[PDB]
Amino acid sequence: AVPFRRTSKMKKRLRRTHFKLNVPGMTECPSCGEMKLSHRVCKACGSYNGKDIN
Amino acid sequence: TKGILGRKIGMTQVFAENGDLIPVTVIEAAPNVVLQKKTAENDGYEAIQLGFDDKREKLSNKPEKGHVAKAETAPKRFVKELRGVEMDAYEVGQEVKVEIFSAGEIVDVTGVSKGKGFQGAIKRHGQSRGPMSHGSRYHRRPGSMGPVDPNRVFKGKLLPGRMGGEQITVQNLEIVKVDAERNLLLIKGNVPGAKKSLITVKSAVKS
Amino acid sequence: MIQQETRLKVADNSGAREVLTIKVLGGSGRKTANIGDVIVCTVKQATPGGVVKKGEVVKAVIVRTKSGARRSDGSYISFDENACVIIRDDKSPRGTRIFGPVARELRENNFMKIVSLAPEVI
Amino acid sequence: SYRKLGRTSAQRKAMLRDLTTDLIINERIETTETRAKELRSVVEKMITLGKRGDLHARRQAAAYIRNEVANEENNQDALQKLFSDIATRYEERQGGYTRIMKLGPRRGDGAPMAIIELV
Amino acid sequence: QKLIEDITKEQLRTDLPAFRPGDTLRVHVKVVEGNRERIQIFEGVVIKRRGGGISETFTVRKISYGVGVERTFPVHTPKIAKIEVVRYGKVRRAKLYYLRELRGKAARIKEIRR
RNA sequence: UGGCACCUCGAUGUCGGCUCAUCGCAUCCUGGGGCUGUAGUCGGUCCCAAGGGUUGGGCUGUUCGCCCAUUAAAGCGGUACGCGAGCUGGGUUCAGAACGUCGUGAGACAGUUCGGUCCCUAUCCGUCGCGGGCGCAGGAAAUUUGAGAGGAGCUGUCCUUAGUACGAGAGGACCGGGAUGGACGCACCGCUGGUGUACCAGUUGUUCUGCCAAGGGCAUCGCUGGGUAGCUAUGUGCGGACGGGAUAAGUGCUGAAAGCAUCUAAGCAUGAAGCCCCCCUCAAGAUGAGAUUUCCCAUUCCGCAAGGAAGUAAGAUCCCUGAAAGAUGAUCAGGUUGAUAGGUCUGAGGUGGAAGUGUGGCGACACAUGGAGCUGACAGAUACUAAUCGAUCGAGGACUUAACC
Repeated sequence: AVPFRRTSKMKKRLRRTHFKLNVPGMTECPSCGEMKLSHRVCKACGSYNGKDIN
Repeated sequence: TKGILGRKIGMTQVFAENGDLIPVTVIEAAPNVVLQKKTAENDGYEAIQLGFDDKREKLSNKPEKGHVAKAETAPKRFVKELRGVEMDAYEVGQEVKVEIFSAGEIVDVTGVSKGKGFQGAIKRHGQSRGPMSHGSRYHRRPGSMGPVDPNRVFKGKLLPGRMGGEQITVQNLEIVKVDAERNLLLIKGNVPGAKKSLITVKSAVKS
Repeated sequence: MIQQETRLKVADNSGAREVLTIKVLGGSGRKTANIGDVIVCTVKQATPGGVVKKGEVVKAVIVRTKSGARRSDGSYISFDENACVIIRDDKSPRGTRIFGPVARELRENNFMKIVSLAPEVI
Repeated sequence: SYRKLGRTSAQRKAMLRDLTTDLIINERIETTETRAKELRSVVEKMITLGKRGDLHARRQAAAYIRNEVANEENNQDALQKLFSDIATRYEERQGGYTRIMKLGPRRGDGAPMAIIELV
Repeated sequence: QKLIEDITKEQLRTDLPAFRPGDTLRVHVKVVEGNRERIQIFEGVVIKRRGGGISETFTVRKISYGVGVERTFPVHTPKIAKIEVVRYGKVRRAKLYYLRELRGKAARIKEIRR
C-alpha cells in the first residue's frame, strides 16, 4: 500500500499523455456572428432563430 | 440444411388438442432474399448470403446499393451467411419464405443475450457468501488468490467484470404452428435476446 | 418444501401425533421434498395408547404441503397443513384410517392401499 | 424512468411544486437543464386539467398548486389565473405549450443553464 | 402487443358468466380417471382475479373435513364444462387474503342479491 | 520420527475452521482385462487406466476420537496449518486480575474464571474487463476462412428381453431395447411467487388552506391492505446424444531363425469413461498482418530530382434527441422526404365504487354515479414542442524488380 520505489520522469511524462482537454464545438451566428456554441443562444449577438435572448 | 431470420415479438401460451398449456415465442420472419453465392473454386467454400428487412434510401450508402443491384431489390438491413446447404435450388434474387419449415420440426436458435453491465463475483460466477455475524468481516468478495510458491497468480482466476451481451445457442426446440399469411413461427420455450432482436432459425444438426 | 428439522404431523391412527424429519431419501444431496415422497423421521409427541411410541425412527409418505403441486393442464392445488402417513417397506400403511383430503399426485406411484382408505382424494 | 435530482423523495416533490407554481406567475424562468427537462411534463399536465374547467378538476389542481398571489390590485390567486387566462390563451393548441432554450454554463460550478417559457 | 391479440383471438372463450372477487360459484371440471371420463364438481369462494388476456387465472378456496383446500384454474381452459354463480357478495376489496387465518363465523360474506 | 545445523531478517506467527483452488497416482466410485479354492447370484486377488465425481448432523475438546442417518463412492498425499496488506488469534503468544501443591521466605510449577482493544488511501509485476494510437505499402462500406486458444466430459432405479441361460432346489443371468430421477450448467418472465419510496385505497395525533364540506405538511415511505414496467428464484425451457481415426493392458492370424513349436523377428488384425476429431464460444497485432463483393477517380500549384503544399470525390466525425446498451469512453436507434423523445387523443393493466347532488336517515351512517372521476416507467395514431444554420477530416495508387502479359 506504499510505493516501493520512486517514479522516474519518463514514466510520469508517458502517463500524462491523455490528460488534456479538447476544443469546444462552436459556430458563428447568421446575424452579427460572434462564434457561439452550437445549439445554444449566445449572450451578445448570436441571436438564436430571432432575437439575441441574452 | 435450411433457415431464415427475423425479429422476436414476445411470449404467450397455447392450449394443445390435449388441453395442455405450453409457453410460446413469436418470430416475425417475412420473406428473405438471396444476395450472393460462394463456390469452392472462387471462394474456397460453399455458402449463400441472406437479406432481410429493407430500409429506406436515406439510410444506405453507395456500395450497399451497388451490392444489391444484381438481386434487383431494395437495400436490406441484415445480412448473414449460412453454410452446409444444397448449392442448387438457389439463385441470386430468389425468395425464401416460412413454408420451408413444417409443423413438427426441430430447430436451433441463436441470438445475443441482454446486457447486465459491471457485475460482481457472486452474481457473475455464482459463488458463496461469508457469514454475516459472529464477528465476521467477510461477506460478498472474491476468495483467496492461490498458493504462495508460484510467486504469481494463475491464468484462469475469476473476477468481476462486464457480464452478458454475447452469442448463445439453444438447441432442440420444437415448432408449434406455422402462420404463412402473416409470416409467423411459434417455437416452444425461451430464446436469448431482448425484444426486437435478430434471431437465426436453423434446422437441427443432432446435438 | 420439506427439509431436515421440519415439524410435520401424522394424519392417521397409528399412535403418533407429531413427527420431525431426519433425512430425505433418494439422491446424493437432495435438499427438499415436495409431495408424494418418503422420509425417515422420529416421533416427538405420541398418544399413550397405540402401536408406535416416542423416540422411534420410522418411514412416512408426504400427503399435504402448503406449497402447491403444479399440473400438466396448468391447474394448481394447495393446502394449509403439512401431513404424512406411516408406511413400512411395501407401501401398505400401518394404520387403518386416514383423516383429511389426499392429493392425487400420489396416484402415479404405487400408492393404492393409501388412496382407497381416504375421502376427498383431490 | 425519471430522475432523482439528488434529493430525497419528499424534497423532490416540494421543489417540483415550487417550480410549477413560479412558472405560472412569471411566464418564464431560468434553471438548470435537467430541472427544466423534468419540469415540462408536470407543467403540461397541469395546464390540461385547467383547460377542462370543472369542480373536480379545480379541486385536483388545488391539491398541488401552491397558494401565492399572482396579480396585485386584482386579489388573483395563482389558481384563478391558471383557470382564467391560460385556458383561453391556448384554447386551440393540442399539446406542447413549452419550449426550452439553452445557454452557457455557470461560473460557480460549471452547470449548464436553460430558459423555459410558455408558448 | 397487438399481434399477440390477433394470434390468440380465436382460442378465447365466449361462454363464461361475469363474476367478481367476492363471489361463491361452482365449477364443472372433467376428470379422465383411467379410461372413463367423469365430471367432478368444485364449490367454493373466489379469492383472486389477476389476468389480462389469454392468461387470466382465478383461485377458489373451500373447506372440507377441517382442512382448507385451494384450487387455481385458467379461465379459458377447455377442460371446463360450465360455470355457475350461486350467490353474490358485498365486499370492499379485490384480493381477499384475510380469509386464510380467519375461521368460524368470523367468515361468511354479506349477500347482495337484489 | 530423530541425528546434524546452511539465507535469521526491525524473527524459522504452529494447528483447526471460512472463501477460492490447483498438481501427483502409490485407484474410493465409474470404463477394459488375467487367474481362481469362479454351477449361476455374490466374491477374492492381480494388471491398464487421473476424464468426471467423491455428505448432512450429536458429543468437549480449536486438535485427536466416539457415535446417528444416507450414498455409486464417502481415496491417499504435495503446494512455507497451500491461502491473516482475504475473515476467525479461534487455540500458539505472553503477561497484567484472581482462585492448591511445593518455597524459612520472597516465590515456583496449579487446574480453573476475565482480557487483548490490532493497523494499512495499491507504485511495479501478476490476474479480470473496457478504450485511444499506428501498422498491414490508393482511399472506403460490408461479408468471412481458420493456424491457435477456451468450455463441456457425472451417475441411480423401474419395465421388457426372461423367471430365460444356469442351478437337486432356493436362487437367478451376459449382450440389447424403453421410461423416469439426483447433482451441475446456460437462457428467460408466458405461468406460480419476491421486491416495486412520483400507482390506488382505509386510518391516529397535531397544525395550515378565514368558516362548513373538500384538501396540503410532519410523525421509519407515520401505520395498514393491494400492486404496472424493470430486476429476480424457490418458477419455466434446454444440455452433457450419435459416431469416426490411431492406441494401453489383453485376445489373435498365418510364419521362420531352430525339419517341430512359437503373438513377432517379415507382414496382417481386433481392443478402454485415456488420446485426435465430432458439439458450443473467441479468434489475421497469425508483423507469416489472409479471401470475396461493391463504390470513387487519377485534380491544382512549387521543386530539373526525390519530393513538398491546397482544395476535394466515395465516406466519416464534431454537435443535438434517446435506449434493446452503459462507471466513463464504447455499442445501437434518429436528425424536418422525420415517429427519435415529451405532450394530446384512443387503448392494455392496477386499485376499486370519486366528488358534487339528491333520498332515507335523531344521529353514528346507507342507497341512487362508474364496474370510473384516479392512474410512473407498457401499445396505436398525431409534427403540437425539441432534433436549425454550420464546421473538421478524408486518394491521385509509395518504390522498383523480374516472369507473365
